[PDB]
Amino acid sequence: SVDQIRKAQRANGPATVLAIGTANPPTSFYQADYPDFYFRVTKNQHMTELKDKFKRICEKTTIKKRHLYLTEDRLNQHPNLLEYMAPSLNTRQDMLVVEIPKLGKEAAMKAIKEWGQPKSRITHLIFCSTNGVDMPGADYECAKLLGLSSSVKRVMLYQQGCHAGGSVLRIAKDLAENNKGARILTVNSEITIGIFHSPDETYFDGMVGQALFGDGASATIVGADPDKEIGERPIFEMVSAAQEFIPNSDGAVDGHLTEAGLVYHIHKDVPGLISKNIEKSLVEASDWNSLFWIVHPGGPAILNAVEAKLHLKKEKMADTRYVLSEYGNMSSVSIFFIMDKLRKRSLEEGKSTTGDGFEWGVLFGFGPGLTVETIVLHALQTS
Amino acid sequence: VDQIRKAQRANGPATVLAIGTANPPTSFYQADYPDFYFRVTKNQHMTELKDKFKRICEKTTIKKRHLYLTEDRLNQHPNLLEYMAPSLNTRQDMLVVEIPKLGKEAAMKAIKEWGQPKSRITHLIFCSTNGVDMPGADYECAKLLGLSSSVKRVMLYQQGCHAGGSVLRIAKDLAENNKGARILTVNSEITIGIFHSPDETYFDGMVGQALFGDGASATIVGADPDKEIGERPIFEMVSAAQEFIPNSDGAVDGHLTEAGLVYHIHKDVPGLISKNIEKSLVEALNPIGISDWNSLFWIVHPGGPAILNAVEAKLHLKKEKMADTRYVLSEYGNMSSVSIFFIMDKLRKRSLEEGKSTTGDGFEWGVLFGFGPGLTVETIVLHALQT
Ligand SMILES: [Cl-]
Ligand SMILES: [Cl-]
Repeated sequence: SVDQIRKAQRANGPATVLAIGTANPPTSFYQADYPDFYFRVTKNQHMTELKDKFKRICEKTTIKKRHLYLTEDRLNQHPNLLEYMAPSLNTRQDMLVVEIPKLGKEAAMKAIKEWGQPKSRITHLIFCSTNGVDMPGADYECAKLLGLSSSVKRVMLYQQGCHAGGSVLRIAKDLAENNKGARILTVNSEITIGIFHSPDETYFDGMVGQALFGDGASATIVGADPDKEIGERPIFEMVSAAQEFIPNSDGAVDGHLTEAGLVYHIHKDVPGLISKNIEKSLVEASDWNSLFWIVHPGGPAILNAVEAKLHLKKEKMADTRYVLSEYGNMSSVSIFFIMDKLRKRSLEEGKSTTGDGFEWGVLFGFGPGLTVETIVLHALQTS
Repeated sequence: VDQIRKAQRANGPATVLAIGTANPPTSFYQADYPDFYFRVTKNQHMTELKDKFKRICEKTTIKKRHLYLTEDRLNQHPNLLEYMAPSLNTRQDMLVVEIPKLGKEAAMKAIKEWGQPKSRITHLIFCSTNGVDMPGADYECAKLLGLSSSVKRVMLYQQGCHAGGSVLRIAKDLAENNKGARILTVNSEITIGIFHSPDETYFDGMVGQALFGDGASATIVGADPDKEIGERPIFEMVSAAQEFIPNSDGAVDGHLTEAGLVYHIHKDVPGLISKNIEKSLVEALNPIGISDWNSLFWIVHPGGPAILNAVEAKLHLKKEKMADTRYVLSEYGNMSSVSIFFIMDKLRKRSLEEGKSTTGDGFEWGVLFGFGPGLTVETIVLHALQT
């Protein structure tokens, strides 16, 4: 009878995205003014040559705006954040354990409101955050703040990196497709409390990270067997979710949790390693310009290397480069912002499908490994 | 797309096809642990403190634990022997190396029993409380094992002791939703991140120092097993549920600090778990009800003798139900998420040694329990197989 339960318990259709909600800390910092803010709060305005070096770094990110939790006052009250390598892991944990679930709940409510169904029908919760490891984790805190059922099956993804956007979706695919009537709440929340560092004396990776990473949170509802009779509208259908690590790049992008916070390292072979090894996962998963693209905006060098290797016209990266410009690199949250804009803009423009008129698409995540997450999406009609 | 969905979907239930376990070689017996634990921490003088710790070690009903932190190891890193001193950088330097390596040991064993080459492994779920790193231990263990570049990895960090059932619950969906999928689970719990020095006050750490032991586990989970190639089904997973007991998030804490993992375990945890065990029972058994909890076999996470007795009492379980659980607790201590895997392997092996009709002590249906911070209760209904 266990094989009878197996069919009575599984869903039938592919996992579909039923709703998307986003959030960001209120304070926005314009990239053209961040270097002047960054060197002031650290009390390094006298380092003119280092300040103009950090300006040029921020100019070349193509980022125009970023939302950050760490305001000038928060840094003023926690001086250990402004010391280069002083022990500040505890003071970082103190803000992160509280704010990670809070910003996540903020984005989760927007997704739930759009979805429109009662919270009781949420059966799973996938919470993803790079920073703020705690026991119990943010998956429990967010479920507690949202008021979900005690029976919510939770998955807590800590310290994964920027690729975890595709990971969350790849996990939600199996949970939603394998369980009849399941409605998976995904929550990605990234706040740069754990990676903030002061100006550099041989740590410009932080400067490269200070100029690139921004704060934000995202949430989706993923479920199979969408039900229009109640008002469920599927946005995209997930067709396949793959993951591979770039063989020779264990140290290309690494992150080590220390007593002075998270110390990251991003080498300059990442664009070359991705571009040279991106076509493999694509052929396994066709004319590249006949697809819509949701690429993780890890940086403009990565975007150009991907855009050049696949011979994509600028049109394909518009949604991606818009998110990078208006929010920066938000780690695993970024691809949800891009997906959200693509589908809203397609629904607004009256396109033939939710994927900018195209029927097939590809979503990318890039992170430590180097890890590449590749998800094949199926756009759906606009009413 | 709906045709791609049906064609890439597995048929039967997720099945455990192999189990492999591993521990750090150096064994430490509980009666001798106070003499050792107080010598390495330069506290041989504290006779009353050492006797107080003996009492706690005796109440654990543990006979021996396999620990990585030996006398030579703790002397290589004296900052671990320092109570609440900066040692996360030191702890991580040992965790990022050992967590994968110890996981690799158990992994190879399960792959040896499995009989298939590591070429057919499609997913790797790695779980470990300590040693958060980027890329994670899931990647390092995939690299040490030489797994496929395209393995779909899941990295569970800082979860707690229930995470053993969380792994299987995840493995259940990955194996059943993908035809041909072979999921490698790897749990690796080493007390490097939780090791602390004797403090007469810190009752939680004294409990944790006398309760937690090092160990690694690994299983092969997959649906639609191929008997002709050498795959032997052990247990079939029927239902995987999770629950958090309301208003109990302060009972079991866990804060990663600059001095390592600072955990708290309060004495109402036994009571808290026993009062709400039936709620997780009824939910996991979906619509099925049980008029006698002894009509099933049991795999309970041995968080401690007080929790085992309360669960056994609440459910009125026969002593034979906790035998495999109390054996693992006795022989290895609390290995966090790893412990239930030792119990499952003890159950299926002991069942075959006695010639039981099923791999679950002659009983067809069984329940697996994980307990952790939340309070979180992982409940998994298991199906046993014949001969
Ligand atoms: Cl469900
Ligand atoms: Cl697969």
